[PDB]
Amino acid sequence: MESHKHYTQSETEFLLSCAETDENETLDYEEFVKRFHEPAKDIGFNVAVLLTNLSEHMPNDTRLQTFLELAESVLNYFQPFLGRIEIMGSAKRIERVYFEISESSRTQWEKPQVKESKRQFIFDVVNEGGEKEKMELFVNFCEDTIFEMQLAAQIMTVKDMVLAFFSSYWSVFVTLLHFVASVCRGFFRIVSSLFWKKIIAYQQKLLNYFARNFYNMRMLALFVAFAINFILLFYKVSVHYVLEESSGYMEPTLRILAILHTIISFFCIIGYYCLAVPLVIFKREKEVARKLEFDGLYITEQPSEDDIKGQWDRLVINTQSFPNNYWDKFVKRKVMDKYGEFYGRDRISELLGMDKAALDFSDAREKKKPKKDSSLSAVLNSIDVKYQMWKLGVVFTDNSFLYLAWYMTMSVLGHYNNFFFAAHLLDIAMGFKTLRTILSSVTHNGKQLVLTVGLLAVVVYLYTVVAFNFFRKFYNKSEDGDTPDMKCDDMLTCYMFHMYVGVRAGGGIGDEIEDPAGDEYEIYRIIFDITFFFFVIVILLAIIQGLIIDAFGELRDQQEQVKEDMETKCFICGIGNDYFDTVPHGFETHTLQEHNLANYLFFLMYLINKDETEHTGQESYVWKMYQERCWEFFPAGDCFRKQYE
Amino acid sequence: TMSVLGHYNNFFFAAHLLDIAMGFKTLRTILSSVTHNGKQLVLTVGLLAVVVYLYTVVAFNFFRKFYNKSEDGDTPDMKCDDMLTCYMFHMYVGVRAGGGIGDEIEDPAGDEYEIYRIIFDITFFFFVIVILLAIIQGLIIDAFG
Amino acid sequence: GGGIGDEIEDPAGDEYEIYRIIFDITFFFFVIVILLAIIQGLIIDAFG
Amino acid sequence: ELRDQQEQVKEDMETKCFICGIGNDYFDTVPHGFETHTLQEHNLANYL
Ligand SMILES: [Zn+2]
Ligand SMILES: [Zn+2]
Repeated sequence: MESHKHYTQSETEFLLSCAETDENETLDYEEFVKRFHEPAKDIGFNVAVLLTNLSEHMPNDTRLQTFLELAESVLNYFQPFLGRIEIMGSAKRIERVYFEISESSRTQWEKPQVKESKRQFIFDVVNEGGEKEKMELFVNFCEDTIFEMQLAAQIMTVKDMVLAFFSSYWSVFVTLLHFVASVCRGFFRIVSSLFWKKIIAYQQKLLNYFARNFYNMRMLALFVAFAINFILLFYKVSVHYVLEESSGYMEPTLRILAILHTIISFFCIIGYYCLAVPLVIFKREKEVARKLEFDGLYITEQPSEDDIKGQWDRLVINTQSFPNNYWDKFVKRKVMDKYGEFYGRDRISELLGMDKAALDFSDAREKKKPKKDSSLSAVLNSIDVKYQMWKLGVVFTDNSFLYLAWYMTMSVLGHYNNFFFAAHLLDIAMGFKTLRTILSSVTHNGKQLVLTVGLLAVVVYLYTVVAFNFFRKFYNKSEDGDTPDMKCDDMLTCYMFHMYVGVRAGGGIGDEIEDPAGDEYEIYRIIFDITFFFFVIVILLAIIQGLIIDAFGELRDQQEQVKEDMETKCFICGIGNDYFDTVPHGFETHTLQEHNLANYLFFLMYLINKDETEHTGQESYVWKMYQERCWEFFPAGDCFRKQYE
Repeated sequence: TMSVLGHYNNFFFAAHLLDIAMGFKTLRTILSSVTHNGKQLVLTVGLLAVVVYLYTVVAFNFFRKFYNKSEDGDTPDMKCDDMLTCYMFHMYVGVRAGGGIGDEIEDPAGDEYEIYRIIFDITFFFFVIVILLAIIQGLIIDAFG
Repeated sequence: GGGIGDEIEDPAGDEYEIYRIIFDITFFFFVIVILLAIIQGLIIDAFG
Repeated sequence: ELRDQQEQVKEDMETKCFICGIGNDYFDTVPHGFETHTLQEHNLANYL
């Protein structure tokens, strides 16, 4: 403690006197910290919040500043611990509320996935987001981010050149084999031990490991697919396909690599169920619960047959574990209170479930209460079946799970035929986002491209009928002479010939057909050919190239618009850069300290996870207003600096 | 070093013409249109390689009697019988052919494969040298803007 | 239109197959792919 | 050019009023001011 030289002589002697020194000159630093740090942390945080409030609300006070200067030593400890939100409390009053931000929350906020999600949310709310629902979208994004952060926290050289290129990857193959051996043999003595406690605590750990490493094994599967497809470049025909292109050591490694790829694909499809299924289930439950509470979907506004989501979300509202992932349970009671007198007192509860359960609870509120017993190997009756089946239906409807199912199916078929592994190269497009900047230039228009090819087909069809009617003696692609075939004698044959030859010929259709020297048709067929060239492969491929090029510019313009809006406006109050740019570095300080989106998200987390009973006045106000989902507590066009001097 | 080697072989002085690019800034306005994206261009060529590889395996599995570039007749060679040979043939001929890959291979008149190989060829043309060179040209053009 | 390999003998001679393939494909990709695209891009950018 | 025309139309209709042409900034002092002005006070449908 004296080598650090943070503590002076007085402090060191004080702590040495405060030591236990219980007749052994030995102290338990664990219990010492446990008794002398946590209450100190709590009271110090409260004092820091009080001093920060006094400083921010009592400016230009030298008497307060002199105290703050000596108080700075402890005030800096809680600097990355206290948030600050500017809300609208009393009528026309921008109140600055303070709260605590947990280290776990701040750690999970800086994860790259969360940052990318926030960037995408900002992008697609600036571009196509509205104004009446900006705070709606922001609160939805905040709720999803809080749920996912909690989930994450709770967890001869033409042939030999390629041979030489792959021979350098044995150094990676051997370490992959060592990694899989440390699991199949080094972990076997633990995974095959010899009860329920020690098996559940292990299966939960394994599921958490898969959820943690879901993406890393996606990369691993991609690399294994590349290796398989590279070693597939050594095949020869003899009706029989043979891999005889090296000095052995490839025929068995291909099979073991295919087996490894299938195993990794299965582990990916089971890790997705642990990582991303809870998030989509949370979103679905939140959506259906809010529809029930604020719209009376299955009460007054029965969903139509157009949407399957509404129909499939009908057999979930009547189960007991309905809000399994919504961090609240007072939704059935809320809707019962809202529609219990306007509609059937029992007719609401019969289709919301727990009707007999409500009657039993009312009866048991009297002097009638037994003790429930728990029996091992007898939880199949305890677990819900209807809710699980609804969840399975939602999962199998989910698109991202279907992609992994198709991936697994192709991997399985790769064993039957050792070429379906080529279909796994499509994961670089349908999967990772490293090629999105290029594939977006094609998929941005999309409909325009297919409309262009349809127009091309129609124009070629018109030219085809014109050729069929007026040009007989020209479509005479005969080989060696006196063997006329592949002619214009059939209408569909001519259409196929046009679409397949004239479009790709590069020089129209006149470069693949006889010389137009026959009388009375020279100029007519010259016009025909030159117009084909100028209309089909001059201003119809130029249209496709123009669509592709314009997609790049449109995406760049969208990105520039997002950057412009986020640099010259505030996301929450939307006042403007110029007003805040009067104090040196004003706008950046306003967007980093006063109106921080991360701070607002942390405040929402604090309200949700703190409690219901000991909210302060501002916390209770904001909580009630968030529960009723109206949101004028978000500063609309005002801030603290506009409110005061 | 190149100047010194030019004395040993009087042709390494051709490597000094690269100083107009790596040196003086008179050509920066033009070379920036290529080097501004850069990573996008190599990603595009990688995607082109992957698409041509997929088409190569499809051709290897389903089109045997077509890759028959025999000269003077009865001398079959340069075929699709080898997977890497077919991939090399595709990358080296179909990409640069200007008319897809159907303009360098036999006429698809064989029964039960006419429409299938027509679809194969037209899709090669429309995906590889229509909207994949257009992507490269669009990157080059967008760099200017 | 197809580089320089479409006007010259087939690169089947030993010890030069891959080298001349690289030569031809690089000619195609550098001279008539991103060097005529530069001219077309200049023409198009002038309009804008 | 067509994309620029569409963007210009959207820009004008989002930062100006069709009738009085005052501007977005003046009305954006009351919460949701410009939208209320363009939906209730100076509605083209209302004038028709
Ligand atoms: Zn603000
Ligand atoms: Zn107006």
